[PDB]
Amino acid sequence: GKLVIWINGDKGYNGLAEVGKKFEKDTGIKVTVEHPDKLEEKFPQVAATGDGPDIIFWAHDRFGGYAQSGLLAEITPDKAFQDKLYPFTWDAVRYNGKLIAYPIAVEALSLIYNKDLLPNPPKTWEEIPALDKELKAKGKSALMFNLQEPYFTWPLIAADGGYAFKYENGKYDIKDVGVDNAGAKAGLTFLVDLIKNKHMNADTDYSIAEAAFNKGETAMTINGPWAWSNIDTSKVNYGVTVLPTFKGQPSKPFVGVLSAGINAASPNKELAKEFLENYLLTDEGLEAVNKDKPLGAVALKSYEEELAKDPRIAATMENAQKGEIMPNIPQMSAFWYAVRTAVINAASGRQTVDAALAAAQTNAAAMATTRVTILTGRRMTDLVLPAAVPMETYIDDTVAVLSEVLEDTPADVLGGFDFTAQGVWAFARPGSPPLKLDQSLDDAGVVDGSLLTLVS
Amino acid sequence: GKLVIWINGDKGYNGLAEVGKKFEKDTGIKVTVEHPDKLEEKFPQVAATGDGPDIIFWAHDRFGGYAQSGLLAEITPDKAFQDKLYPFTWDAVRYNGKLIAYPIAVEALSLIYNKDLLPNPPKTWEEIPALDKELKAKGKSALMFNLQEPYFTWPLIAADGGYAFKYENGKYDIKDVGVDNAGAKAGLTFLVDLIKNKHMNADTDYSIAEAAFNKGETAMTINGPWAWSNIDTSKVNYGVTVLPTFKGQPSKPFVGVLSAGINAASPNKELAKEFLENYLLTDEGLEAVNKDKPLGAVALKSYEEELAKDPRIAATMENAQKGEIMPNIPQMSAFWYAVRTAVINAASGRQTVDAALAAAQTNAAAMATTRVTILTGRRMTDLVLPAAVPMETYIDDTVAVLSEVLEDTPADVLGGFDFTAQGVWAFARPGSPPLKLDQSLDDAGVVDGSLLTLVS
Ligand SMILES: OC[C@H]1O[C@H](O[C@H]2[C@H](O)[C@@H](O)[C@@H](O)O[C@@H]2CO)[C@H](O)[C@@H](O)[C@@H]1O
Ligand SMILES: OC[C@H]1O[C@H](O[C@H]2[C@H](O)[C@@H](O)[C@@H](O)O[C@@H]2CO)[C@H](O)[C@@H](O)[C@@H]1O
Repeated sequence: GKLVIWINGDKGYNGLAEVGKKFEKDTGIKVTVEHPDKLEEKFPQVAATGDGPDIIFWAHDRFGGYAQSGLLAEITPDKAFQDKLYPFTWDAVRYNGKLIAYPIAVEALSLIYNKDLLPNPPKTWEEIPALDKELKAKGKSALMFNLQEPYFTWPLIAADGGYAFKYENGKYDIKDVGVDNAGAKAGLTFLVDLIKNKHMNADTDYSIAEAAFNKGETAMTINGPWAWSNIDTSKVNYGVTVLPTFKGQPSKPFVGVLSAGINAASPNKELAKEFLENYLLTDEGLEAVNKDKPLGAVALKSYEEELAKDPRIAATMENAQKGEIMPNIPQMSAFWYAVRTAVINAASGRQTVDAALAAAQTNAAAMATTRVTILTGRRMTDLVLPAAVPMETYIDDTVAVLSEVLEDTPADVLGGFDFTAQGVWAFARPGSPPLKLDQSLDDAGVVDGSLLTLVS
Repeated sequence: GKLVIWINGDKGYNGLAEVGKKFEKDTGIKVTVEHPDKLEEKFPQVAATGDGPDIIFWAHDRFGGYAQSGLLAEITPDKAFQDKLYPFTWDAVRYNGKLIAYPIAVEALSLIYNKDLLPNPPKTWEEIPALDKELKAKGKSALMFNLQEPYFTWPLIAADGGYAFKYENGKYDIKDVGVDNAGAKAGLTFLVDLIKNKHMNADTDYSIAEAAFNKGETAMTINGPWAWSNIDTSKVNYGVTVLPTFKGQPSKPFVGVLSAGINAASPNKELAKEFLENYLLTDEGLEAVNKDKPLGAVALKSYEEELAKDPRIAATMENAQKGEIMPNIPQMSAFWYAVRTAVINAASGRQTVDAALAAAQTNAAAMATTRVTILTGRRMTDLVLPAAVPMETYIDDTVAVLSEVLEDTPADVLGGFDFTAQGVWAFARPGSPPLKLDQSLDDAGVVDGSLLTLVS
């Protein structure tokens, strides 16, 4: 028996391996920590083919998609264990009423600044250009951060109204995306103007921003707790504070709960459970990871209470409360690819802000569906159809499906409909002109449950 | 403005028209009560084309479907009014969290018997053949009831294991249908044998059975409270009692809550509300209807208490307690059509019991969908596909749909996935042989969430 763990390369993987060593000492079970690039993207393929890790660490947003596809083992910790972690952290790793991972720590981005360059950091994003111009006369810049991952730019986009999926009545609506509204637009435009006026560069990534900050070349960066360890070993005298406002509004970072899921195909699930409950999620376990790269606000009450007085963590939590806990619904992956695309294109000039976000809006609503009711004589049959795709793309196979569904329907209630008959088929509302085939159901203004017929 | 009301022709429509005349007297608003044949089948088509009644009366089972398709207005009685009816009746008219009709009364089938022909009615279905021989010697028969509508045969079909859709933790599973299991077969076979052995006739419908019982030609019938009025005016001395057992188990009638829905296109929604709240659902209103044809155990607490003492209503409730409240899910009507034809065909000998029920099982089960996740490169996309239809029927348009949904996806993530076919498209699990195109997802053992790829 053995445990293979996947964790991101920016986290305390060496510290986690120390917890692994201790576990091995006590049980004979070897633990191997790995940090492959794009592990959150690779996990589905490998997990499905029996090649995945036994345990995967990532922020909770990815785990809904994994769970929906059966990739993660349901977690059944006793109430004694559940009590040891904050309740809102368990909420982050619940999918369809089941717990699907162990929560580890709460992460939010903060503003990190160099006290020697910048004794008083700006309250507002709008101050940055003037500050940069002043700093440029001394061979420095105001602000550098990773522009290749939308995680980092989201706080600014959401500040004046950008949102991912509309939440209400317990539910996220994947048809209602907030990536093209006025707020998101104003946020991204502000970022792109920073680039145009040479206050930032479109190609700046994680390592470039981190090096600039840790070498005293830029006055500010935006990052999470994991980054503090490299800043400590550097010269820099730094603080961690609330993100700047934009148009008077707090920056609203998406908050992640670093979580550990168990592969549903692991041959060693019981050992994974014992490793995480009795070794990792202890004061001693989290200390070993946190000492390598800080976790932020850990989900473990006893240790959280112990670190809470650290001002860097207090600032993490201040930024967290101003932000939003990420959804964990499956469509988050598609949201993130869309926003990533939109930020990168707009920043580089390949697309205008309007065009980038309009496309992202389109795409984040991946395969939204509309339920329609087909009326065939007196028989009604519900169909789930793509909302945004033109009707002509799927009408033929849809008529063939209905044919098979209704084949044993008694003919009295069928109204004489014969789907085997030849035809140029189209949808129509009863007593109305047919819907044009080159439109989607959305284009046609069709709501869930709408009654439709077919006509030839 | 006027109110046009539809109610079934077995109900107290003259009594209801009397409540109508009182409303007209007080308000000047004319009320027209109509009882068209098959009104529950007609309602969707006419309602969608602006020709429906303002108010429709039917058992609650139909109203989920009407509501899903926007044909019913949302009902907003204040709490004072809601407290006047039993909570369980409101539950019956709740669809997706909204009240969609006013509940009027609880209806269950009972056994009705001629006390002069049969002082002690049988406790078991199994007794009926021998009882019928005795009664034939006297020119009479034992039992006659409507065989043309599955409502009346369902209690027997359900006794030893028949069910419509399996229910558990809050939700009905339309993939899990109980129409062709051993219990349902057992029940329906018993019925078909009564007909083979000449204890009943397959052609017997509602009027024939009613006429025979009310003339004193048959010792028993099976019917609901609406029927008692015609027996009262007849010379028959009758009792209403618990249905007989089958294989030692209670007959389980499907219980309906007769309910009044308001048409979403009614130009007179407020008038219908005042009529239903302040005129029908009062002791005086319900009494007027009940005096024409009995309603059963009414939803209005004040009047239900007044009539509870009546042993005919107590027997109704006893039968209701042994049975089950009907689902109001939209799939109910399709279920009913399938079972209707299945019983008629077995009873006539046109098909065997096994083949009739197999077809109704397949017909009620063919509406279901399965959620799958398609992996293209490292990108996952959820699709909602028909569960019981062969994959080949919809694969081509499905691939075309997916191509359109993915066309603005960034390419690094699609990992060189080739969208142009090397011949026939097929689904496959990651790293596994393809699924057979002539099978459904159900045949292939695919559950909700399954990770599939596309291969050619
Ligand atoms: O950039 C989109 C990306 O954002 C988040 O990923 C974070 C992660 O939560 C942190 O733990 C940290 O490692 O940085 C990542 C961003 O580079 C989402 O969790 C992730 O799903 C999403 O793709
Ligand atoms: O036979 C199937 C039929 O059953 C029920 O209809 C009942 C109705 O509930 C009663 O009020 C009474 O009038 O008799 C009907 C049977 O003829 C369901 O309510 C109906 O939806 C279904 O088609």
